[PDB]
Amino acid sequence: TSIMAVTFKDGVILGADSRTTTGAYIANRVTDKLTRVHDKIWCCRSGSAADTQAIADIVQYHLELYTSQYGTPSTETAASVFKELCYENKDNLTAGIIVAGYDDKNKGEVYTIPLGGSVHKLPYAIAGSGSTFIYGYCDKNFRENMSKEETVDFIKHSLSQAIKWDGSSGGVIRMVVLTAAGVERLIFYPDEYEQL
Amino acid sequence: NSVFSPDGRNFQVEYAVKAVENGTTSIGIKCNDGVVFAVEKLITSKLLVPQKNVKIQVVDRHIGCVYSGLIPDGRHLVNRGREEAASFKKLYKTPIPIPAFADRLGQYVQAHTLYNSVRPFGVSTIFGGVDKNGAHLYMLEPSGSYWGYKGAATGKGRQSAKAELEKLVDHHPEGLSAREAVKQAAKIIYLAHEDNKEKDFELEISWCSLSETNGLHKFVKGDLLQEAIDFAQKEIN
Amino acid sequence: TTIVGVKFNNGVVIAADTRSTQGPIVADKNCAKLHRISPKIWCAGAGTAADTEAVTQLIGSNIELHSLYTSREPRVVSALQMLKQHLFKYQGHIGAYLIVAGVDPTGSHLFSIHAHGSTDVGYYLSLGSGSLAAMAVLESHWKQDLTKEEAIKLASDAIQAGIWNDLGSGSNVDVCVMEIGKDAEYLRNYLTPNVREEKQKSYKFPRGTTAVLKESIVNICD
Amino acid sequence: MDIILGIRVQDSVILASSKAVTRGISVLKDSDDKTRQLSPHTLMSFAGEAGDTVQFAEYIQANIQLYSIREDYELSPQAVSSFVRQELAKSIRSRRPYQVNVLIGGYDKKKNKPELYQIDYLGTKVELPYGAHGYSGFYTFSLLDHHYRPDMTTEEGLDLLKLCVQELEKRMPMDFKGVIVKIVDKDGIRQVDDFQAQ
Amino acid sequence: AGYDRHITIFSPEGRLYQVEYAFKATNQTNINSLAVRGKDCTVVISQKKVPDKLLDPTTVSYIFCISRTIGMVVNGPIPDARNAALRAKAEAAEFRYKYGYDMPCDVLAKRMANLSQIYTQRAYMRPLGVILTFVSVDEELGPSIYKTDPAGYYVGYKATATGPKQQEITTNLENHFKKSKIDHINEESWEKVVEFAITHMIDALGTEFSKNDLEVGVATKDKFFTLSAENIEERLVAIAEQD
Amino acid sequence: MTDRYSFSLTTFSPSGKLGQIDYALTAVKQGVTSLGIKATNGVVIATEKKSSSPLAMSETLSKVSLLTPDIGAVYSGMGPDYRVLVDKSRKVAHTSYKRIYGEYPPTKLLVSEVAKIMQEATQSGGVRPFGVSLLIAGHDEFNGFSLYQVDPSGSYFPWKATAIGKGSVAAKTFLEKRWNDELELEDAIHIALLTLKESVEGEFNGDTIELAIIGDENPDLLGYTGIPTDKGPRFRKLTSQEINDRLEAL
Amino acid sequence: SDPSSINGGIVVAMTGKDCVAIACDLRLGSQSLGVSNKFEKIFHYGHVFLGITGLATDVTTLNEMFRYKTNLYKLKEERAIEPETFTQLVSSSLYERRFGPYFVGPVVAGINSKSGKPFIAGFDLIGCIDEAKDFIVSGTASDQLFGMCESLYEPNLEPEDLFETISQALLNAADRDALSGWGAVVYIIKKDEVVKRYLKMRQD
Amino acid sequence: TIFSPEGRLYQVEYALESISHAGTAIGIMASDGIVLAAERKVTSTLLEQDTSTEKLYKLNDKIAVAVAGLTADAEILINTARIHAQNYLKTYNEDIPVEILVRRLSDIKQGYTQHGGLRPFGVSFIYAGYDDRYGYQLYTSNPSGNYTGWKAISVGANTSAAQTLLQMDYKDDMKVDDAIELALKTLSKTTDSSALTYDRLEFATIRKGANDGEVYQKIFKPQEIKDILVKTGIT
Amino acid sequence: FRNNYDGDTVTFSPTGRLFQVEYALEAIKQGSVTVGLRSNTHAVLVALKRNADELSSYQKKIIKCDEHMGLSLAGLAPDARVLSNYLRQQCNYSSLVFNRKLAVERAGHLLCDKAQKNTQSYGGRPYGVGLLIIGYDKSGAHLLEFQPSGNVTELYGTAIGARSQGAKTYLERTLDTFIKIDGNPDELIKAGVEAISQSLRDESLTVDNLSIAIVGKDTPFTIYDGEAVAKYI
Ligand SMILES: [Mg+2]
Ligand SMILES: [Mg+2]
Ligand SMILES: [Mg+2]
Ligand SMILES: [Mg+2]
Ligand SMILES: [Mg+2]
Repeated sequence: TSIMAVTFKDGVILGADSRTTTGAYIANRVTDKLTRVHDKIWCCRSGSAADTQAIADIVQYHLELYTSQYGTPSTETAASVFKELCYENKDNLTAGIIVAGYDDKNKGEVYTIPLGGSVHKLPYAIAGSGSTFIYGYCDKNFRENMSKEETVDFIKHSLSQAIKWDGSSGGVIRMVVLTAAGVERLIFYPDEYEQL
Repeated sequence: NSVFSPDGRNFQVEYAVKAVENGTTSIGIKCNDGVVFAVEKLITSKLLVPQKNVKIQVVDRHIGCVYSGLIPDGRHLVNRGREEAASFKKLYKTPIPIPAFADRLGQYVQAHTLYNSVRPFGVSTIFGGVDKNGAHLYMLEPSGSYWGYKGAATGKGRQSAKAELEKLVDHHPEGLSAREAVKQAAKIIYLAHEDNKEKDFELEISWCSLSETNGLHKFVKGDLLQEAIDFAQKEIN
Repeated sequence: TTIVGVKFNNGVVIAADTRSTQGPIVADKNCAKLHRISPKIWCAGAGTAADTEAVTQLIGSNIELHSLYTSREPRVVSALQMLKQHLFKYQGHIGAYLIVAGVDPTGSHLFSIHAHGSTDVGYYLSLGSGSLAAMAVLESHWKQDLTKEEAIKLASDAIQAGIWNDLGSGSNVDVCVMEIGKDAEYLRNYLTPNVREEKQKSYKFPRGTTAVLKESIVNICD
Repeated sequence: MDIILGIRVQDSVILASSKAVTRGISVLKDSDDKTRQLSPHTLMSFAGEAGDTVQFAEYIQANIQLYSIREDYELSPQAVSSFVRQELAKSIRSRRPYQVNVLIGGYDKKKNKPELYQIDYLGTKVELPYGAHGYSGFYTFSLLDHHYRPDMTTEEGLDLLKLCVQELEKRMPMDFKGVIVKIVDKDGIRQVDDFQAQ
Repeated sequence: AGYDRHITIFSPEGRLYQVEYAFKATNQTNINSLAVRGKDCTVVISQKKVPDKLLDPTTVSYIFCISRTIGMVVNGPIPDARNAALRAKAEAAEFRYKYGYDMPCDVLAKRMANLSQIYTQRAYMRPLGVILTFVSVDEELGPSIYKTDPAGYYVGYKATATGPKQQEITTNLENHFKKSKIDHINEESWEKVVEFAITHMIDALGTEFSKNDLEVGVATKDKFFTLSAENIEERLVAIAEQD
Repeated sequence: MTDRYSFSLTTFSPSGKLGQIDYALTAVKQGVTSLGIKATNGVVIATEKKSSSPLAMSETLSKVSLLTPDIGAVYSGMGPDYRVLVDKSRKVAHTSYKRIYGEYPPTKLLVSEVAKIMQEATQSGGVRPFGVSLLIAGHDEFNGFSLYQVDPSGSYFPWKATAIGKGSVAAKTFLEKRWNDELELEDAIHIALLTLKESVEGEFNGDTIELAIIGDENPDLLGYTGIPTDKGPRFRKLTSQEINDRLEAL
Repeated sequence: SDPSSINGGIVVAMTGKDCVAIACDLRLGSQSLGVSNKFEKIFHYGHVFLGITGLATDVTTLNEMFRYKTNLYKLKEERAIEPETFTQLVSSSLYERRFGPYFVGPVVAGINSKSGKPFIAGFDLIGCIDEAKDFIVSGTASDQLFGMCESLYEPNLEPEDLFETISQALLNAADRDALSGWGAVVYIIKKDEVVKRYLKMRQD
Repeated sequence: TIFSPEGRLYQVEYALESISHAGTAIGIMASDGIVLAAERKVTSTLLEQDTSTEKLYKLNDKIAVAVAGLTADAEILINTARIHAQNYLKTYNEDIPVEILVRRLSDIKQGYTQHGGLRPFGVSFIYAGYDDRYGYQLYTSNPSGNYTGWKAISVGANTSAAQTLLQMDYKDDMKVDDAIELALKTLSKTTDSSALTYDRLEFATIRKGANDGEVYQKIFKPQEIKDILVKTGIT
Repeated sequence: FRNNYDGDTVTFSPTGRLFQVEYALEAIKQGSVTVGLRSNTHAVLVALKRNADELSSYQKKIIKCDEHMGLSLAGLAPDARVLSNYLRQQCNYSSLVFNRKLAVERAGHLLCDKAQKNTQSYGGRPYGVGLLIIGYDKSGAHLLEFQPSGNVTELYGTAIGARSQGAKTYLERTLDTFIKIDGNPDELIKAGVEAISQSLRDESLTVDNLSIAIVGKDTPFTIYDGEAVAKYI
């Protein structure tokens, strides 16, 4: 798995590859790793697919109940619900989640919740087995307040490198763009990103 | 309690309201960036230590609560509100919004009107504070009923207090500062005390203001209190 | 076991082989691996045989009760959510691996579920020890917008790949066709390419061949 | 290890049970009675884990004695053995199973027949003309397959038993200190106090 | 008075007095409401009375957003109303989590009526003094109105009205559907269905409304929402240019 | 929080009456008429849809309910009590029978389970009995067709034909006059319709009447083909139009 | 070691023309030591027959549990349980102990007293139903049994012939298994009568 | 469940009072069998006789009860009694002796009489059973949980009148056929209806397996009651 | 109005009164008098012990809760035992978990909350005891008055029990004088014994009669009875 979320000028973009493996077998080559827990709060999942689906499904439930009672939740509130589940259940979960969202007040935000259930607010985050190969590339190429097109390029180039090196990553690159304008789903096929 | 009268009333709750009416008068005033809370403390005897039987209570850091009626019932309600605010902050990280908190108390007070093995609360509670989107002031009756208020009063001096509050709403439709609202609270408590002029009283004021306390609940003490007392003493004569 | 699910333009098809085993030994040469969750939601399982059947019958029972309570046709997403939540709770100890396919008022649906409780969505899927043989066929011939006819052909061919190449699979092909406007059609032994040849000799014994020590009539009545 | 033998002749059931209690490299006792009377015509012998053995026996003895007084009646040997089997069957899947094997010999007064039941710690019951628990059966089953007859007298059975004890004294690695021998028939339960030198 | 007046056991006549008394509680607020079905929407109108001028008008409401798709209007005292709202929200979120699709209007209603039935049968629970009117555009059934009462009764309606002056509004509507022969308002925009509801409330009650006298909830395909004072003002003006 | 009526609310009176059960039965008496007639090859259960408002949509409220593919119910008395009893009856058919024997319960045993649920509301602490009487009609392989009544006390009785609610005495009289053991299902439906007309004040049509049968298997209602031993539900609710068809030659 | 190996034993059932047969050995052992020559492994409840192989304590316990359950069935239902129904009752009874299973291999034989159709089934220890129409095998010589049956079986055998076949299948499978044998019992089941035959076999 | 100043249990007394309105049930013990007869509560032509059992229930193969009181209360108790018989069978591998089953049921009734604030079961039983310790036995239990053994007994309506008639005609050396007659005559004499016809009766015997050495429960079908009603000369 | 409204603590009267609570309040007035008062450096409890007989002990009215805190009782004595044990536990918990002496004010709040729960629970009764609580914490000397309604008030001085109205008026009169008895234990006690005298229709106060307690700046909470009180009579 190669997954990332990047804040930019107008909001936040989430990106992921589409490969799920059991051993060296590709159980699914077209997975959608980009998961909605609210209209403009999304996450990328890494680790146990059972665990991260069970968690995401519960967060989605909490945020729907939250919205019914108290209105729209902040990204911080979403991140906090994820952390609560991950921290309190650390002994039986293998879950690394990146949370990304947009609201009008706080703009674009990114939180990363690695294995032990700690929370980290960051301008951008990378995760999954494929992420290790792009720490250098991402740290050298990321700038704050990038445009939409620049950010889409950054994720595209980053994940293509992660896919190039990590056997557990691959397939298509999916993205979700999160802004005041709405929600935009993007896809990129191997024939485009391999030629980068 | 769980008993409806032939015409849909709940006598037990109506009787609980009587305990409230019998109580010391307390008020709340909503200013342009916060809320002010004042309460009348009857001095039964010279032996009561001045300043040392604090009635107004904080919940979390940003909420004040005041009540009239059975004081212990009010404390019971504030304990619950504190558990309720902690539970919210634990899960959602953000401090509880005032409307969110209002309903928490409301549902709890309402639950005590469902079952034959329980009595309704013998208080009305005036509470509020500042959140993500401004000031809010609430009042909650023994039935669990609550609404947002521009200004609120309860207890024995309630009718005259409501009259003074209503005047302020008319003379200042364009908001009204935290510093003014404190002065005016001291005034209204003094005017409401008129009923009980046989026994002496002590004034308690607290406030939560975006600009004056940075959105935290804070007791009015020292010079600010004395200035408000002087204003009330002046305007009563 | 080889099980497949294949979406087509107006619905979804599922298919399976008919061999059950105990290690190297074939116990049932023609068992049914296609289970009903509701009339138009069907299911194929691999892994612990008792587990797939049981988890299917439990969730089928609750889905029936749901349908009655709500006055609505059962949805595939409800079957999926109940299965995955049940399987998740048991942490993989219920060894049920399932392909779940069906039609409901919202359209047609194809899902895989794994014993630890994860699910996926796709247009074609395989599971079981024959899954790689089947998937190789699926990856070779699947196209978007298959007709019903082509989908049955593709699914059947995928099962055949498991029958001939996977020792865990064999005998016959069962199919179920679920089209959006229609009754589900279950096609038991849709293919039978493994008829046992006539034996070279008859082994019927002359009567009295077996030595009998004693004998008595058994009472069934009361 | 512990020797537990049973033989059913025509009109009685005979139990024989070793007398030794050994812990480590020490024989602590050489006169141990590995038996509890459950009712006037039912006797139970036992062997297994050090504490469980007596605890289980006495627990069973308490239950049958309770039944007898409640009903003012004595349960058949078949009933006592089914009750015993079930207790062991429950035990095997409990948190800490009773590690006890038992022989139940009873005289049935209603049928006028002796009955021997062998039940291991798993709750495996079988009715037998002769039985044993532990290593002892590895010698005695074949010996009795040869020498045993269904119409033997009580005295003939005691000889058949003497033969079994002689073989075990010859071939078994441990010193079990002889057996206590008990006869169960229509007149109830009695002990033969002479066997070590009879 | 015996025990048959104080708890929900049968009276000799086979009646449950606490239930009947709970129905009388629904009218204590002196507010009337009506719901109508459009072609692809559903509209609830309710009166908004703010007697005390110390009240914040924006916090006085008997309309609730239960879920993304379901709205609820209550006739009854607010404490009981908010109890019902909270439960319904919790039921709506739980259904979605467990069964993977949004809870239908009718199914939430059935569920809430079942909860009411329990208070009708168990001694230690009092019924809630409220009538709940649920609205949505169901993905399967289209515009929907379902109403539950303290007896645990519920049913679907073409349109409905609740409150002290329930009958006046009811008969008004009964007369309309007599004329139209159909069971909804043949109209494209929800804005015109809202206008129809306000119009027919005015005739039935013989009262004019300002923008602060009314409260409006609208359900469409995939959203239920409430109107602001200004959205209502725009509706009031629109009706007045002909009527 | 907590119950202060942990004692029976149904108790014996000095004369032996169980008051609350008697009073429940009174509630059933005020209820709209429902009835059941058993034929040689079917059972019919019928009732009137007494609507609370003409603004209400009476199709959204069924008084006749499927319990299993071969068993249906109707009632007289308090509707909400019926609604929750149907839920529990559907569920108990599965939990106490189908999840055990992999087949649906025979009619008598399901009736037996419902009866138990009603009996418990008669003895348990802090509850009133159910204010309903049910008619339950079903088929099963080994007992053929049957019809049962279940009362607030938990009593059940097998009937050839009976009626409950408002005009039940007159209707039971009309049924004794008309019933025989050679009745085909269509004949029983015909009698059901006739008997119901005397009990019905207003309009009498397929929109105001509710009727269902336990007949033979409806393979068209199964939802799937290919398993020959699965033949379809015997429970069938008649449509408005089917009812009107039979009211023309009435 | 393996709980399904401690005691030994085999059960086989077959279908024929308007009949079924169920057979079992009589051995009860404790590893290498044979203890009982009389341990029968087939039981019946009404006209429904049940064989059980595996841990003998569980064989005994399941017999007592199914006697219990079928007795209650008969009282409430006012009829004897049928083979198809009983099969389901065994399955759900076994699956109820999913994570603490009985160590058994049960086999159901019988004729539906309404349809007259012969019925057999097998189960794994957790209740998974083997729905075969020819033969069902179980126990410590199950491999030997599958071999014999697959060779010896043909459909629609007359009861007198089915007897020879099932007996020959059992004997020869038993004789290749150190833990099976020691006597054998065979049931021939016709809708009207049931004959029970003890076989003569090697006693080693 | 509380005591009166008189030392009586109100609710128990009132339950007993309720039972004296239920259809009479009679049990007679003979040397070679037992008879159970009961009157159905005034019914209709439309009641399905062929599938109706309101008064006679099978507990196991050797034990049956006749009921007087609330049927729904009785089904509850019957069900536990059936379970109790099977538990015993499972534990001991012998059929439950009749008294042991009766005692247990009577203990369950006694319990409701002493703790829990629930109402008693409005039920009286006549138990008719066989075991190899006491042979044929007849017992009776009421809402108090007291139970007693009898050669002949009645419960429900008119027990006083039925008891006197049984006391008159009963003799230790009776056969079952003589007991069949006595039970039907006694019901005929105590009925509150015109004529004691088949449609108003439930009838059962516990004999000796027609011809065997075993014990057989015959629960009479409607037709057989009609036949046996003519034989004894009541048509 | 008083008729059908005093059966439990879970029913309001039509006046809005809780009669069970008011009846519990009435058991305090039945109790033997005790006085509390404080200066800035010390706080003193004075209590009139009561005997059942001339052959009997005089029952204790003063209970130690911690080194810096204790109370006197008037009303149901077993209720005082229940409440003081709770207070001892709260004092303990504070030391063990936080290494912190419990503020006398917080002790007040904890007692209040405990009493309250019994004025609202079916099946229970309210407490039937009044308590006077003295202590020295991080803000000096403190006196509290506890009523089983749950009302706790902080005072310079007070008295509860039979005829306590005398002692109260006395203290109210002497306020300005005793508040300033700083650094003098013996004078403060003297003023307490003085105060309890205004509550005697009884008699002379003897060596068996009298119970005094003190806590302060450099004095742990200490109880005086018997021969050790003679120097105050
Ligand atoms: Mg890669
Ligand atoms: Mg007020
Ligand atoms: Mg209730
Ligand atoms: Mg094997
Ligand atoms: Mg062998």
